Amino acid sequence: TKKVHIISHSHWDREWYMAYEQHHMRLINLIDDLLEVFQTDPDFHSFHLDGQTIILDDYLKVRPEREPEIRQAIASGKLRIGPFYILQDDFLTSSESNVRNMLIGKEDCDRWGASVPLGYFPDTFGNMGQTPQLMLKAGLQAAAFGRGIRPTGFNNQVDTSEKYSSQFSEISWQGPDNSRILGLLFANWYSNGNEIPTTEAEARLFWDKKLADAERFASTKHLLMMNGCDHQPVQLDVTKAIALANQLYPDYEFVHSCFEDYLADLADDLPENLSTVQGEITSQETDGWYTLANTASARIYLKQANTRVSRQLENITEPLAAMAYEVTSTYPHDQLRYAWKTLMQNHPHDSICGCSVDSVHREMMTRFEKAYEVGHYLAKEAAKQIADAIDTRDFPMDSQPFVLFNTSGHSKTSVAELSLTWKKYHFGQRFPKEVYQEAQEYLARLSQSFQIIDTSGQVRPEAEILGTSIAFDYDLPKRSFREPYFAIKVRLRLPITLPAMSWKTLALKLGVSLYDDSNQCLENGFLKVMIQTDGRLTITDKQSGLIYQDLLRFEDCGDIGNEYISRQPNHDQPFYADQGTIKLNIISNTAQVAELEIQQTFAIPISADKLLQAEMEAVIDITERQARRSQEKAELTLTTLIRMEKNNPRLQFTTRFDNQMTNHRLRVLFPTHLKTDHHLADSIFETVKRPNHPDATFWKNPSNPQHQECFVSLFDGENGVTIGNYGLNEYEILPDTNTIAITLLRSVGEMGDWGYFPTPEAQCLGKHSLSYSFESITKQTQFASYWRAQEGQVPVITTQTNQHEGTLAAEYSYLTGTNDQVALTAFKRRLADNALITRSYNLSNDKTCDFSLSLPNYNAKVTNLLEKDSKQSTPSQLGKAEILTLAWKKQ
Amino acid sequence: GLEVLFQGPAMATKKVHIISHSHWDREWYMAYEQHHMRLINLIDDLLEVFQTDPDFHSFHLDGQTIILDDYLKVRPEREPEIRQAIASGKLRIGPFYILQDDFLTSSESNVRNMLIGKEDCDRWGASVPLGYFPDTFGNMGQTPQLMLKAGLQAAAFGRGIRPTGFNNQVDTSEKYSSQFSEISWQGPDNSRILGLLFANWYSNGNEIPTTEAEARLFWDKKLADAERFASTKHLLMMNGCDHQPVQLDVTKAIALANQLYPDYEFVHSCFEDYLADLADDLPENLSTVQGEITSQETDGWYTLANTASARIYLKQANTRVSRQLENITEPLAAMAYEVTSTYPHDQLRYAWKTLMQNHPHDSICGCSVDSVHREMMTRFEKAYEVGHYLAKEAAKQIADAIDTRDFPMDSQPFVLFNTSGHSKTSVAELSLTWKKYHFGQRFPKEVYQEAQEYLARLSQSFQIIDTSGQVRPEAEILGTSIAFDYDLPKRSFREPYFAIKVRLRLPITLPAMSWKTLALKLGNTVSLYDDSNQCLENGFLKVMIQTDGRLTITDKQSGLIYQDLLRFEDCGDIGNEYISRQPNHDQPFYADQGTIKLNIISNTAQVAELEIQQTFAIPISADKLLQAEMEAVIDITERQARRSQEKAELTLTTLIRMEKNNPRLQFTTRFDNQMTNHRLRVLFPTHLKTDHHLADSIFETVKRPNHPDATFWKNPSNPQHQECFVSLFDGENGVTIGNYGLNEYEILPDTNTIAITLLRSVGEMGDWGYFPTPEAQCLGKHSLSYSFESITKQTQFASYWRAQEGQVPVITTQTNQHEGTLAAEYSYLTGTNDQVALTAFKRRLADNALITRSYNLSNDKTCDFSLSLPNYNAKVTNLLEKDSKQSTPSQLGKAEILTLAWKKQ
Ligand SMILES: [Zn+2]
Ligand SMILES: [Zn+2]
Repeated sequence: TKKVHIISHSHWDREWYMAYEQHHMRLINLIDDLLEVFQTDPDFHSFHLDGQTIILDDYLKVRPEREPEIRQAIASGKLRIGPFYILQDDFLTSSESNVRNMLIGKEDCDRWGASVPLGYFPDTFGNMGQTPQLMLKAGLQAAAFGRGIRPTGFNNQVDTSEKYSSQFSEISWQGPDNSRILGLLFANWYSNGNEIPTTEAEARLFWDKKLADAERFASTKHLLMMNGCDHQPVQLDVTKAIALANQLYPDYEFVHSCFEDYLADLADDLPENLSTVQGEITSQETDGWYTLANTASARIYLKQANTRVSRQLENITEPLAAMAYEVTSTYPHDQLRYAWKTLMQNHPHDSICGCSVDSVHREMMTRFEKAYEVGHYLAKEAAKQIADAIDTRDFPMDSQPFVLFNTSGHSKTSVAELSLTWKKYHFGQRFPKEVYQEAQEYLARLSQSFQIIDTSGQVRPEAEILGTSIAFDYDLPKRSFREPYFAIKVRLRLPITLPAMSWKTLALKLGVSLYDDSNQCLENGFLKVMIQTDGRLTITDKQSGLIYQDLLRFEDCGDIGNEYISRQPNHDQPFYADQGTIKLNIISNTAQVAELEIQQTFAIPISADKLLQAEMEAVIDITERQARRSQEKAELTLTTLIRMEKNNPRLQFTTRFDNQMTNHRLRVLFPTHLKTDHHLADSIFETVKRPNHPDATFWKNPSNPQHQECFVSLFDGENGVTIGNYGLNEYEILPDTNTIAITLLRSVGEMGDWGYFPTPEAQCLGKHSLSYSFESITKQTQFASYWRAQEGQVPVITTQTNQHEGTLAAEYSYLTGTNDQVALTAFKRRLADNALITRSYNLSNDKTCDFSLSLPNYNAKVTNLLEKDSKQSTPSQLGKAEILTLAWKKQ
Repeated sequence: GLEVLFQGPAMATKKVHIISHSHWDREWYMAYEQHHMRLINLIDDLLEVFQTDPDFHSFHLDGQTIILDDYLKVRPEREPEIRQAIASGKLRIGPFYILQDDFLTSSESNVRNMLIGKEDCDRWGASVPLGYFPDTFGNMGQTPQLMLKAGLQAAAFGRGIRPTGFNNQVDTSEKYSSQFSEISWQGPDNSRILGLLFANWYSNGNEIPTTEAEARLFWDKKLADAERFASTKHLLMMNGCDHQPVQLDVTKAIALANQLYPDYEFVHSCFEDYLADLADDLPENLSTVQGEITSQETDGWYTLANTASARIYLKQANTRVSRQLENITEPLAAMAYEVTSTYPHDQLRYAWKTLMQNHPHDSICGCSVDSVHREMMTRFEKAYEVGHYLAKEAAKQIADAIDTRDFPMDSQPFVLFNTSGHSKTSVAELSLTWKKYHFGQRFPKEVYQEAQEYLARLSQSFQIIDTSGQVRPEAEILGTSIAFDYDLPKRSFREPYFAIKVRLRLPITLPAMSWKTLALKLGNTVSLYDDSNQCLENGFLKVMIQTDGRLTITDKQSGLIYQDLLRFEDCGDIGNEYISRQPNHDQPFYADQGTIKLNIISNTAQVAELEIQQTFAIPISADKLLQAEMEAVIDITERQARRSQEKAELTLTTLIRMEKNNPRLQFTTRFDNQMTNHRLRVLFPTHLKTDHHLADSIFETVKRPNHPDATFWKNPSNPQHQECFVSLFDGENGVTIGNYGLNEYEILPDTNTIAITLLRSVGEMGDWGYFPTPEAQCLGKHSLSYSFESITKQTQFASYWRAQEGQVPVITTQTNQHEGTLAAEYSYLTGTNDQVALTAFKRRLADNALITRSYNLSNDKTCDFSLSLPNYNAKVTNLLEKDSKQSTPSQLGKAEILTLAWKKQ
């Protein structure tokens, strides 16, 4: 005797094959229909709103007058909401974003008065390894998902060579930290109970199939029927359907249910023989063609923009505002929430994955700009608040003080690129022309040289003055009208080391190079970098002695696929930039920094052939496509700026070009020839270990694209390579040579999936600039290479202030006790009480480590990810893959 | 004390009304969010001062209710506090939603601003009885009528009137001079309102000192400045400025002022109180200003009229969304209500609020930074999508209720709608779905093959029939194809299919606000263009394409001949987003002097499409000096920059479309702009003998001189604003040029040439600093649409509504064979008049009455008003849709705007 739980739902992709507003208007219809059916049908139990609270906001933005009816429907349990804000892509949103989704989701649920105790990942294109820890520490003990695993027959014997097979639709999901949750697999998809018939003959055919399908995998008598699908209207006659089903099947108890009741029933009946699945679930034991992993390189410009806003909020704005609270006794919670919600409107999977129509991705760019602007405003305000409260009296009156901040979790060594204001010539009531000329005359008369001093008056000899100029600028005072002026600007380079979460005040006053042109060699204490005749690099590690030849190869291939899936044409042969025309240009060359440009011009097919258009129009599966690249070629010019800094082991690259070719992919390759069968990728709160070969038992796709956050690394036990990136979230390991391949551009012409949706802007025509890095590592520098790749995305922050008394010291470290193996991801304050919150995680899944983090004259208390206090004592060590959130209060 | 037993004369006092405010441009020299965060600071400071200073009376929130929404979007928890501040009168709000540019927003948009503003004010429970135009770059001539019929009797404005003292003889030739800062503003319909001029700007009372020495200097100047122009003892001191923070110590400043000046009563005041005091003390008669205020009597350099051609792509987008909402979505939904008993009020409000977020003057004027205008494009898309969804739904609701049983089962019915206020004759360009091959559980490829085989085996021809089964022989089948498509049912899952699509043109005439049902089925002479002659000819016009690509057009009715029409002129522009400046000694480049080629696109008896293509070399940019002049904030009039020596080829392609029974010749000019700091115009030399011209303006065809005022004007150019058209008419014959979002024109008076601006490319914002705006160069592809019609006395007014309604295509939708309550052919209104424009056809929120709005296309003559909706009775309402007690007129007064509510009989 089975219990058949019918859960009515709609999987509501916020924006996808139509612009947001087209989906939005149909969402109004859905909720209108729900509110009406709650009135006309007393037996309609509930409706699951797809796990995302944003739906409620979207509805009320159009029908604000319906707020009381919405609140009532939630209060009665007829609308089952959240527990998330949006339904993300796990891998393409930042580690912090994965938590903020839950923080905002919970805030919304608390406001409405109800939640659903189920992490909801119905459609997610691969599931992060840390889902179990992320759920447990967000007050959730279960997650439901539809992708990444294929249920083996609940029928078959043990064997168990298949790591990602499951007997049942219920699993014990274990993460790298040993956290365990219930994994509820939609084994028959989230549409298995869609459109239940209300007439006998049709109902019989439907239920005989559906019951058998669910029983094939159920570990209990509780069968889950998901009554909904993508943008599915509510089934208005579902009560009639359920009543019929009960009449037709005396041995089955059909009930209109909800996820909370379903989990309750499961809890009572779950057996002890659930399959365990360990870590990330990314379709490892499939044919590899439909992982949709190539969303990582769809519209890379979106991922770059996301990275910029994420770093702004997490690593600049929040840390500065957290510290500024000392001065102001306030922290901008409302403005930050507004910025975070704006950013996360770009985090629904179809949005960030770049797998929607053109209109959707144009709208996303605007959202990125808005969230950035808010974060940028708040960061500048916080930095000023601190600087204006620093005791800057040690600097002479004929100097211009400025404060430099490292807002990251470890020591930051860099050559900071600065533009400081030396003098302001205000417009007043004069003609701007007169004021401009006065500034010109000051510079014409200037005979002294600009210098950088510390509080002791000591000159920093390593600073390099690059030039002076006049530039219009303005100030916006808090208590008076705008103030326009011409500024005398001083452009300079400043080598500096700043400890974690620290500031240093300096001031501007009046008072053998790295590159060898005869050798075409960039050299510092760490690396010797030989630019080859073909533009590729030979890099020698000066500590280990290891030599890497033919690094930095640019590779252009055909792509006849879509926004989800890359497909190289049959017989595709790459075009290599190094086989074209090579030119070298020195941009700068001092003892502190060298910048070299390597330029290649090579001919590539301008497009795909005409067959592609026919194959897309006919909705031909990507694996069957016969289209090739065009015969006609055009010259593509790549320019890569290589930046070496004196005391920096990390070599920085920026590759720029104007893309005027369609249906192709550009990658940069780093062949390592390292002896190892695995690699390490920056994933959501974990450095996840992955095989270099996909599983040859199941895998058919000639490629194995994988997701990364800030870096990917190969390491043989003593030596290795770490490649960092900025918003370049797709990599591949080429196992024959252990080459790291980073995707810089992927251009396609259609969305893909269920139909033909032309997306010409997915071709990514126009200018691009991609940044990435190389570091050669040893056992001793491995973990530092990982936080450098993460924290290297965040520049030294500067702000100017005058000479004044102050309550703050001119240099200060807000925290101490850094560990190479311990990443810092959050430094913020708590909404409830303004307590300082930190979040750290173990960069290893294999080893515990010391946890030394300390904020001077604060005590730490352990919280969960939602920043609610736990009973756990503060550890002195981190477990494998542990994510530790701490609230800090004055001693 | 001693004055009581030895009394002297009772002395008069002045009353100094200090109104604290902030003029809050929503977005401008920074992105919206940068201004938005500072707005949070302003309101935060305000709420704090209300709690700490009992003497702080009120703050004027810049006449725009959007500010409240913007604040609460960030601090939704402050709603109770905001409500209490409004209820107590400490925050003075609206009466508008936003502060628009008048001329660059649609006629209806100018009303919707007031409708939404009033709605917001009603929700909050307070308003301010003052139309608010503090900074508007030109004030529309209908402001007095628009205010009165939205229940407002006063408007405040800052630009375009020169107040003279009470010490000098008024000069009667100065139409835009005033004696005082208070005027009677009289509109073309004879409506009068109180005009409140910011004679000393809206910043005259900014940052009032709180220390005696400085306060003396301040007030000695400010009092004299205000008294100079005040008609009463009541002096207006505006305590604020652009993005000005609240003056937290204004109470102290007012207290000090009261101590220092015994003869002056300083009070922390508000506009409502100021207007009440004026009602008591205003003289019975004030200087009259008649009509539009556009800075006619100035040097013409700082009118900011060239905002009309800044980022023309914005104006085109705005026109598209405005037509979508006003003339497609609203009319369809209004009619669909008869079938469904529901109308999408909430969704329409959302669409309108979204669109009007692009209507603040700095937004729509194109005079902000690059980030702002990128954000605006997203808002236009959003508003359009909402309107487009609702129109499609409404058309389907109507079609599904039509009795389509007269059509045979082997045919595909479709309904054609004219959603405009007059008869619509056009050649509809259609793509109909003949058959659908659903995916089901098959591989799409197999379904695709089945559709292909169907088309391959097709032996019959497609035809269009009516309800009597009669074939329409004028219809032209252009082709058939297979296209992926999908349906989104109300009650089930998406339905993908391959559709057999039939592409065709259908000449059709549809009465005003009407539909007609036809069907597609299968069944069994002299072209308009003569290539030997290079001549397009119908019954109205003979159009000879000259060897140089300009046109010679002969009006076949009147015999008049116009040579050398359609000249494309490229000039330099070394100005900014506000002001166009041609360099010293600039010589135009003409496309007709380049390489000319001609291409026949289509040519039948019903339609001919010709492309004239010119390639001509123009300077790629301004010279190197312009950058230095921008960087040093050199005034545009003093700039010495010229165009670059280096040139590149610019290719223009203009598609000319002539239709058989259409007097209006349609033009679409396209090109890829890759040159900076230039202006492209199209010229129509008329040589018509007339000293005035007529432009489509806000609910009026405004009359303007062809020469600017030489007593004052120094600018060599005289750019003017237009909505849908501009016209020259000599009393018997004329020319009407229509446009689609090309809102800047100029009349060149020596030849009476109508010049339409197609592109203006500049590299900085302008105004108070150097704000580089590379995207204001408008690089990339452009497509501009406009029209020519030759008119007589008998066709003048029809040429005007054709230019307006010709922006709106015939609407179509398909439906199957079914019973229905609606007739297959129906006219929803009758009693059209060439002289009466229809601008609104919508429903009212309160009771779903059908609202119509019409206006008189003449400022000079009355006309009959015949509008009738069968099955309905009308009563007169104001612009805000509030019933009046006025009887329905049978005539329209000069420039009258008439709003009616219709209810079933
Ligand atoms: Zn989805
Ligand atoms: Zn303004």
